[PDB]
Amino acid sequence: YTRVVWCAVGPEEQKKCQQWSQQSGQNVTCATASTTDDCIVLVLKGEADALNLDGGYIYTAGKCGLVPVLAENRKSSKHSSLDCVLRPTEGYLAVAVVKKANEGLTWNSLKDKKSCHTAVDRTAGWNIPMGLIVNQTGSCAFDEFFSQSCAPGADPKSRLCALCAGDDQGLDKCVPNSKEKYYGYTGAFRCLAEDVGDVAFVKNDTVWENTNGESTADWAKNLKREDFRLLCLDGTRKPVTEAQSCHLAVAPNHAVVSRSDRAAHVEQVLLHQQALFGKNGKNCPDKFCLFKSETKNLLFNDNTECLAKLGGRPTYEEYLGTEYVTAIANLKKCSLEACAF
Ligand SMILES: *[C@@H]1O[C@H](CO)[C@@H](O[C@@H]2O[C@H](CO)[C@@H](O[C@H]3O[C@H](CO[C@@H]4O[C@H](CO)[C@@H](O)[C@H](O)[C@@H]4O)[C@@H](O[C@@H]4O[C@H](CO)[C@@H](O)[C@H](O)[C@@H]4O)[C@H](O)[C@@H]3O)[C@H](O)[C@H]2NC(C)=O)[C@H](O)[C@H]1NC(C)=O
Ligand SMILES: *[C@@H]1O[C@H](CO)[C@@H](O[C@@H]2O[C@H](CO)[C@@H](O[C@H]3O[C@H](CO)[C@@H](O[C@@H]4O[C@H](CO)[C@@H](O)[C@H](O)[C@@H]4O)[C@H](O)[C@@H]3O)[C@H](O)[C@H]2NC(C)=O)[C@H](O)[C@H]1NC(C)=O
Ligand SMILES: *[C@@H]1O[C@H](CO)[C@@H](O[C@@H]2O[C@H](CO)[C@@H](O)[C@H](O)[C@H]2NC(C)=O)[C@H](O)[C@H]1NC(C)=O
Ligand SMILES: OC[C@H]1O[C@@H](O)[C@H](O)[C@@H](O)[C@H]1O
Ligand SMILES: [Fe+3]
Ligand SMILES: [Zn+2]
Ligand SMILES: [Zn+2]
Repeated sequence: YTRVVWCAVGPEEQKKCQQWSQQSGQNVTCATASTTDDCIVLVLKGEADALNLDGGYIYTAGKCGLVPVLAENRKSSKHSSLDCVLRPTEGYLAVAVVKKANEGLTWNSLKDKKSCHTAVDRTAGWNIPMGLIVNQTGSCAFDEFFSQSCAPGADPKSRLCALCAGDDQGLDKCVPNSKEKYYGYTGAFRCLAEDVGDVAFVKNDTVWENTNGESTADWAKNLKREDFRLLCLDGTRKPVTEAQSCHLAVAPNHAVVSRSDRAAHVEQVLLHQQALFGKNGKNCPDKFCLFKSETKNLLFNDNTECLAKLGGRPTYEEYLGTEYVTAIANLKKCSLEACAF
């Protein structure tokens, strides 16, 4: 039992982490970086111990010796008697969403359209869609496929950032942190919802959580589920209730990574941390709730029921699975063995 230093990405995540720290008796403390990458670096140097990551980043981190410790687990149906922490992870559905009123827009007519991505290097927002788009066009010119986009993490003055609005003053345009108005799952969908983009690459859960009154946020309160449509790969369009038969791919859950020599200790603290601030935690909602950030998915996704033991002590490759790891490899060829820092 020593402290665990968590790496928060951006001002909002550090605010939430500072609250978590205060409520934990400093059992968990914070470190901040303007970027997920920078946070990986801080963990490599040994200045931060852990952070929760999307599959695309687990891959970057894995190449540098970091290892998945616990995964986020959301609501399911299979394995009912099994507890959340021991229950296998279901994965999540990556989808391409559009406005219904945008008739005639299919997967086959996305060229020169306007796209909203969660952030460069992420699973549903970048890796899967651009992976499919490169293969389909047999070209690495993925910077020239759309006319304009908001793909946080790309060059601020390039087309991939043309649609990003930055912040509130307009500063930090395109930064890969929750301060890019259109950063992440929620931001990319808002990008679509406000008709800035024609399509948004998010996950199925995002569409549901921000429509039909589920979100009390200004831009989303009047959002209706039936005004959106998913783009399947066979060229058709289906209602967002058909996600199960109209997705680009099934993605591995976001997971908490840490240096291999610190993993056991990070795991220990965290389990006890959710016993306190998790879904049924002793001090949530009374004092602090670890998985609630208010439709903002800070540190963790708001739909996390709990952090689950992986098991079978995964290396990063088998946690991400073999078909996904090859998909990233091939995409990375465009822009084999080496840590990127
Ligand atoms: C863009 O294009 C890229 C290139 O076309 C795509 O990458 C290709 O992805 C394919 C699918 O992931 C790979 O093909 C593999 O197919 C075989 C079958 O998979 C096996 O399935 C069994 C379950 O029955 C499992 O045991 C295991 O998952 C297997 O991989 C593979 O043959 C197998 O070899 C293993 C050896 O361990 C063996 O266990 C099995 O018996 C079986 O013989 C085969 O080896 C392939 O891995 C392609 O490799 C891959 N292409 C390249 C260049 O490597 C990419 O997906 C596309 N991007 C997107 C986003 O779609
Ligand atoms: C796309 O993403 C959305 C949002 O993540 C998924 O929809 C959610 O799925 C949950 C489980 O599959 C739904 O159930 C929740 O809410 C109900 C409230 O009534 C709770 O009770 C359940 O009731 C059903 C029906 O009787 C029972 O079978 C269950 O056992 C359970 O008792 C339950 O506790 C659970 O939290 C939820 O309604 C829904 N969320 C929203 C806001 O719509 C959707 O499944 C997913 N689609 C695909 C294809 O993955
Ligand atoms: C901070 O960390 C430790 C985790 O072990 C907690 O302090 C322990 O509390 C447990 C449960 O009451 C005792 O069994 C241990 O003996 C304590 N360890 C010692 C000697 O310090 C503490 O609960 C954590 N704080 C919070 C709020 O999670
Ligand atoms: O982490 C272990 C996992 O490895 C994956 O490759 C596989 O798809 C899963 O079935 C599970 O065994
Ligand atoms: Fe993701
Ligand atoms: Zn599928
Ligand atoms: Zn293994």
